[PDB]
Amino acid sequence: MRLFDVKNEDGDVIGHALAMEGKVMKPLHVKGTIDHPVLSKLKFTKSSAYDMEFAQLPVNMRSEAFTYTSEHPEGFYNWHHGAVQYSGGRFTIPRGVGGRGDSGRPIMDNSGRVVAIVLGGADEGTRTALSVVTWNSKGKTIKTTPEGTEEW
Repeated sequence: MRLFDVKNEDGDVIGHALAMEGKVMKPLHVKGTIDHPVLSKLKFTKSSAYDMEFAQLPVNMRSEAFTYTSEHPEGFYNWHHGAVQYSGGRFTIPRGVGGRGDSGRPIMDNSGRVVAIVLGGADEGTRTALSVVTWNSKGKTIKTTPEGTEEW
């Protein structure tokens, strides 16, 4: 398992945490408990500048973890709800698809590698532009956020 639910007290899924490159990562804005006995007990380092927090995965979950890539050429990508378009510096999905609870979900290329983590989105034009976290070829973290983004 490399994707885990983040839940509130009533067991409602409010976001997601993911296992990637030796770390468990989740949007900082999602205040809930990761639905896993070990992951919910780890010490997380916060990074409010990129709306995220992480902890080191136990060595045994490392094999199960997602791989990340800075390679995100223009085109179409994959995510839980279908296709995600990457065009003109923007990841977009159809209107009426994403919403609260989808933060923490990865966007993946066809090889299954993660190219971005969803934080929220904003309706722009006839579609919805996504606020996301990525890392460039230099390993630099980048949070890209459309104006009037709603946290998911």
